[PDB]
Amino acid sequence: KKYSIGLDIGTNSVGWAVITDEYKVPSKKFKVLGNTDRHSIKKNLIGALLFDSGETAEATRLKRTARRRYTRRKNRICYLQEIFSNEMAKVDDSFFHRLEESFLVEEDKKHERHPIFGNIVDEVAYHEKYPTIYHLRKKLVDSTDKADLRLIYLALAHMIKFRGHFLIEGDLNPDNSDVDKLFIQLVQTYNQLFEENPINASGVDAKAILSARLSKSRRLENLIAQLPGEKKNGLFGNLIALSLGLTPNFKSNFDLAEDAKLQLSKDTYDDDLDNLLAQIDLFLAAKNLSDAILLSDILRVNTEITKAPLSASMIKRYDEHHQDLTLLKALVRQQLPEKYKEIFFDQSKNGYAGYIDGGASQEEFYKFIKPILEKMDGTEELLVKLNREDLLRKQRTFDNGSIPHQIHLGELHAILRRQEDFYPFLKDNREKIEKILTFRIPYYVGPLARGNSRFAWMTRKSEETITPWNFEEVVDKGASAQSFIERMTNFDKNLPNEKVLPKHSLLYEYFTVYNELTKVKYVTEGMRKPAFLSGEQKKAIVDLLFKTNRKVTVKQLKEDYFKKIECFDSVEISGVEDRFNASLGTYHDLLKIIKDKDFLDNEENEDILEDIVLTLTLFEDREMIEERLKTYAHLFDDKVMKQLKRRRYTGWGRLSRKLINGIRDKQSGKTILDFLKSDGFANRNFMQLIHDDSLTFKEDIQKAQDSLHEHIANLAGSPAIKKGILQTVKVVDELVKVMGRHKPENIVIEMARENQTTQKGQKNSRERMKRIEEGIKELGSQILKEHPVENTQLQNEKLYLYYLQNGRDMYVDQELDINRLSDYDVDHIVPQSFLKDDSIDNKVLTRSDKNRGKSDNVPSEEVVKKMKNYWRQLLNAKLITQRKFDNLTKAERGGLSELDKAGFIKRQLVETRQITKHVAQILDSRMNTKYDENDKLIREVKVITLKSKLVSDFRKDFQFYKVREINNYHHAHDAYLNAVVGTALIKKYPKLESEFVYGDYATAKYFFYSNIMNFFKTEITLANGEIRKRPLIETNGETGEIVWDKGRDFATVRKVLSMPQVNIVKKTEVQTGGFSKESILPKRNSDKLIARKKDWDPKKYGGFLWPTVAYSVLVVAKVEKGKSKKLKSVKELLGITIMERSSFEKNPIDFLEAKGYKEVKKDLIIKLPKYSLFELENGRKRMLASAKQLQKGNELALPSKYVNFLYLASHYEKLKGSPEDNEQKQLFVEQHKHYLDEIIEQISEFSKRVILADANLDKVLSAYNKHRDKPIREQAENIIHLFTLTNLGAPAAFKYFDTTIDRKQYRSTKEVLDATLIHQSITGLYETRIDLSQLG
RNA sequence: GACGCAUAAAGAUGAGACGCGUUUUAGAGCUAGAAAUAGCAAGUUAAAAUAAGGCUAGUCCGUUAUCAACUUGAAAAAGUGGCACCGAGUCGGUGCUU
DNA sequence: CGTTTGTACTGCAGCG
DNA sequence: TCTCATCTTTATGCGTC
DNA sequence: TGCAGTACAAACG
Ligand SMILES: [Mg+2]
Ligand SMILES: [Mg+2]
Ligand SMILES: [Mg+2]
Ligand SMILES: [Mg+2]
Repeated sequence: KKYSIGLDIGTNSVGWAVITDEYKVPSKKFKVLGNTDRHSIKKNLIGALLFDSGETAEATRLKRTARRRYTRRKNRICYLQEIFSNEMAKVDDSFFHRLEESFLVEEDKKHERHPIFGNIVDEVAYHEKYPTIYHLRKKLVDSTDKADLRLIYLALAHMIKFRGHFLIEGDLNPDNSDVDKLFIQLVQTYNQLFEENPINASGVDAKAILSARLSKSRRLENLIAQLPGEKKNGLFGNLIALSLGLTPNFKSNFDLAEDAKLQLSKDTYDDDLDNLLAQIDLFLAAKNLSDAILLSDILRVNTEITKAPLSASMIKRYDEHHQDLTLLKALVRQQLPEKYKEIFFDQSKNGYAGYIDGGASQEEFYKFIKPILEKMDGTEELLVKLNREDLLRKQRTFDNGSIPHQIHLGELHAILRRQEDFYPFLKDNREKIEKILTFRIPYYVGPLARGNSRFAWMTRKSEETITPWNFEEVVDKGASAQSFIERMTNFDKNLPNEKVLPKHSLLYEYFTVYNELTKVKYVTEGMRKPAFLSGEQKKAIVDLLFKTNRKVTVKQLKEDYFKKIECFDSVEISGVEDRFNASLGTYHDLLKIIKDKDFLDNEENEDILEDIVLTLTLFEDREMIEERLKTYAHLFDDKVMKQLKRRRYTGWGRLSRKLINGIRDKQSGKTILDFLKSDGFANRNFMQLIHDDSLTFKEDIQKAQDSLHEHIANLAGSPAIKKGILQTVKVVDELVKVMGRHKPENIVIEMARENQTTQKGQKNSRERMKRIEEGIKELGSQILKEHPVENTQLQNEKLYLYYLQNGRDMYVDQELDINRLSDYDVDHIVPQSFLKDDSIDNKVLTRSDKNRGKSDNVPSEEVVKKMKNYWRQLLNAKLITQRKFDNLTKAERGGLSELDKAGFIKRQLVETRQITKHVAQILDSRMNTKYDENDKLIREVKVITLKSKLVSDFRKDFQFYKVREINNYHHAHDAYLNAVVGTALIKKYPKLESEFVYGDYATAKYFFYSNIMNFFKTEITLANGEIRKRPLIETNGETGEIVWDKGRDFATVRKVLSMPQVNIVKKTEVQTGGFSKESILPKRNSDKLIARKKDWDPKKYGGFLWPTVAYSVLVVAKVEKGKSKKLKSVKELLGITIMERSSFEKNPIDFLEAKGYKEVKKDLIIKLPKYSLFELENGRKRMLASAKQLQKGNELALPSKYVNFLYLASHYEKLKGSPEDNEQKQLFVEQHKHYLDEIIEQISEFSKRVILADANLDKVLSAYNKHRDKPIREQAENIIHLFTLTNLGAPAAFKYFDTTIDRKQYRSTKEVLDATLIHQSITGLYETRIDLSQLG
């Protein structure tokens, strides 16, 4: 009467099995509804539920932000048009209309078809006179004539529409740069400031450096070889400070004005300049020189005097494009005329025609044309350009990602300065246009909604419509930025109405040091036993060395405290190993700035210091930090305030101020921190205080502490875990409804947790800085001597990757620079568009252009040749992983492939952990509802939580082998075995219920769970060869009850695993998502195209082509078809696509009449979602997949001897057993060689029954007969692929040894219009069978 | 089985920007030609759209999640389905019973 | 006698 | 691809219910 | 892994 439930929970499936107390799986007869005559079904209470994996919300977030950027960009253009409109009315009234409607064909355009000037001669002359928009922009920048207002608008609109990135702060000005001679201006400035006859007769300037990659070695050798300066400050120490940073934290060289720290032009370099402005302009040339150098790095324009450097570079690309194109055409004509059409006309290939008019990328074009240019004669210049990636460049390419907004801003400023004289309105609102360009909504303000968007936390000072000119006056940035952090920080889990403290807060750090320190035990020779510290001793320790050293080690504690204070010869310290996990880092940081230590020691200012830390943790805007901390002006020096506004803190703790220092025990009056600081002789820590009954903290916590779906909606985190948790709770609820509403005693849950030895644990969690140091010391670079770093800083992903690449780029043989890590990027080897993989094995830090050129592809094979040696050097220095090396050299082993795609992604295991961990507690709280006053919760239902290692070892040890590819019964079987072994362990070890039952309470731990399964074993083999004989019948021990009988229980289990009928049910999901695959196909004369706007006929404009069908609907109606049209009765599936689901559901009958159906019977409309199950002759089951394709739905019940033989025949040499066990398994394989032909007969019979792919069956049998003399291991590991032929799910394609049989998609939803429809309940037990033959 | 701290692996949710790509149109093709065509020369850029759209009209919102049937309820959500045994090719058979 | 339903076989999917 | 911010799962170590 | 396309051949009117 009593029973249990086992669950094997995964990401895309949940398994379930019900067992009685003798491990037998019960079975029952069930009623089946519907109009069919069949009235009862026998089903075994074991099965699996399968569903598509829950998708995460990143795929939605990316599209949503993209839609926001497009919405804001169109509004930028509308703002510019609104500024220009009153003047455009004078010169060309319909010009904005012609631009706006320019996508329409000529017959639909209301105005003249030529957009800009509106007549043929003006338009063609304009395109002759300015071939590209950059010609126009350079002309406007460097011309003083009144230009056409339409041309002005086009230049400004182009600049605003494509405005470059904002990653560079400040006023990086091309206008005060772009001429590299300013080294001479710097040296006469050095002549003015430095008086001991400084060098003015200089040699080679920084041009020789800007020719190649910027480097300290190159720079220093150039400066020494061309400038033997009297001071290394003058020749090196100043010029780097105008052009680079200084590596050490030590002071700079011998000072001229002040010897403090010097650095590159950082965000605080202006306050750094007090080393000269408070002492004495050389450092005024710093901005100019650095901007000129870095802009010369960005752009290949130095000699020209033009004020538009980006446009100069683009026009240079254009003219070199033209010259090299003419030369290439003439050359290919004069040597290879036969290749002329292939290169310059055939746009299907990667020739020049495909590179311009077709879709071939620049890298594909280069790899196509390089063999021709190498074969041909006279193309050395072109080949050199190709190796420099300059041959036939486009103006707008992927490389333009590195152009900053300041260059566009400088060009626009020059344009408006030029044209302010002729048009007054460009001088009146020049600031308005400039703000239209340069404005950007801050990341902490979010979408500017007005209470109708669930993502918006913005709050506003007035109800005005927000424009970029009044954003600062309208949006309350203070409250908005505060809410930007407060809306995501976790509440205190004990006190749910409190926000947690910053992790670097002073109260938190005092809590942590005292909590970790009040439990340390010391012992001396004199006294008897270890005891805790006294309160005064704790006070002395913190005030002596925890307030005066950033970290405290055991040796520091023992010599520095005990050997000098309360002097003892030697003391042993227990409770800490070598160094303390706690620290006072915030206090030390504020001691290095706030020189007044007694101010930090004071108590009345604790609220002030907490407010300071709260501000530094919340706000990171510089002005905002000043606005908030400005109330502390009278407390501190101005320079102190200057240093305080530089210290950024981040990260929030797990506790609240009220919990750690606010609530007081009414008997005593102390808080938690006070009890930690002094509690006499007991010295309880935080938990031991909050759980001590004698204190009011426990009751104050307890007193301070709808549907299941609504609780799930309350649960934060991933939206993917919700599907798994909700499905498994629904399955368990269905089982408890089936079994007479009696709750099971035991529920077994397969946790994916694991135990490891402590050596493997500390190896796999070793310090990241030590990981870097080992490889750096191995390959012998001086990078860590040059650039010190601490393991806390290495949490920066890019700094991590910089050190793992030994400072050098990986795809290109160029050194990186720490100071400009923003200019680089973190590249996935295997791209995001292919496979979700963010492991550090899959991240490489390269230059921006190389990553963006290497789009959605593994590294190119030329790159592989260039850097296979360096990657081998890193692997020998074990900075990279062997998996990282295999990814990096992927191009040699075939490149991208389905072998790479197929597998278990690292995300699914985290998904399994999260789902299963939530399911444990949700099942405990759902089942166990009988609270009590004697004890809080009566454990009516035990939720046993087994680790997967136990059940897997059970399978490996009793030959109940698991093979994934054969069928989907294995989920139900794993659930069944989990239930068996969990109940068996609880019955056999009632003294060991407490570590398995959820809700009761390291090398030893791993050994402890190795021996727990010994009682199942008949014999125990040790390393010494001894054996131990166990009794055939096991007993409970202290109670004497029989639990596990190795005679009959194994027979029962082996009987269950050979069961043929198991309830396999696939979830009937109504599809939702994007309306169609996003590729915009060109125009054709067909109606399968989807119009991408309501006004654009796809036969003229092209559109999307692959629609998703949300759910199919069965219709019975009349259609008007024939040579002479007549009404014909017809019954077929109609696809409802997602773009059109809402329009259907609003009015079904009218919609179907609009489709052309007549006499639709409204009652017979059956919504058939995806995966609906039909049943046909001989039990053939077909799963509906859309409205046209059907999926396979039967499952192969392969016998256990065959399954076990297949697994044992595979893995033939890696059996991991003793030689004798391997030999006996091998001999067993030898003496069942006939099982191969047996299994082939099984596949043949099953496929002829239900798969009905006779051609592929014949091909597979032919392959088997022509491969039947192959080795047995190869034969088994290739016959395991044939089960893809009968596997449940979508039709698929599979290869036997060489013969590749392909996909046989069943594309004919006519046979399922007469079948029997199976509406299956959530578990697969309760069915409803509608006979579709009798409808019509 | 929980929690604090430290180290670490792999992940998650939200925001602010860039670079492209695609589609249609603008960029007069010329020459011999009845021409079916072929020769020649051009080629790089721009506009607009970038889920159809929605209404509270916001410089907002629109791909995550929820979803057997049936009796119901606007829906949230709740209710509905005999048992023993003998057997096993996707479940059957026997016997009881409402 | 003329469609047009039927397999078969291939080919495709925006991105850094 | 870049920038900024938060939370989760787990293994080990120390201390606890 | 559904949908798209290109081809061809039955199979009814
Ligand atoms: Mg599994
Ligand atoms: Mg979904
Ligand atoms: Mg990439
Ligand atoms: Mg733990």
